[PDB]
Amino acid sequence: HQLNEIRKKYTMRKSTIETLREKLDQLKREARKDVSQKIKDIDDQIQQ
Amino acid sequence: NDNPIPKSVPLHPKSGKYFHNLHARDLSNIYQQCYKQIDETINQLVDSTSP
Repeated sequence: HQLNEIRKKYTMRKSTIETLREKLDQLKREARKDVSQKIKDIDDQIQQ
Repeated sequence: NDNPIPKSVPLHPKSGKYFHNLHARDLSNIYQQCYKQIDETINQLVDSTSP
């Protein structure tokens, strides 16, 4: 069971990298959305 | 004629002081400032717009 727990720790490391990948995906999505909104707002302010 | 108000009189030295004092308002500084402002506004506009 300790060896199985070590395999579970490896799977948990894979879960942590999956959590990292989902966090990177959400971070990139929020970052692109905010940067696009900010660029549009800055362009609108510059046009005004 | 009638009321003694002549249409015009010869210039006097006291009148000459006011004639010398009278001048057109000078706008050369204002025109230079307006030209500088419009030129700098054009320069700012050149890179202001998003590419």
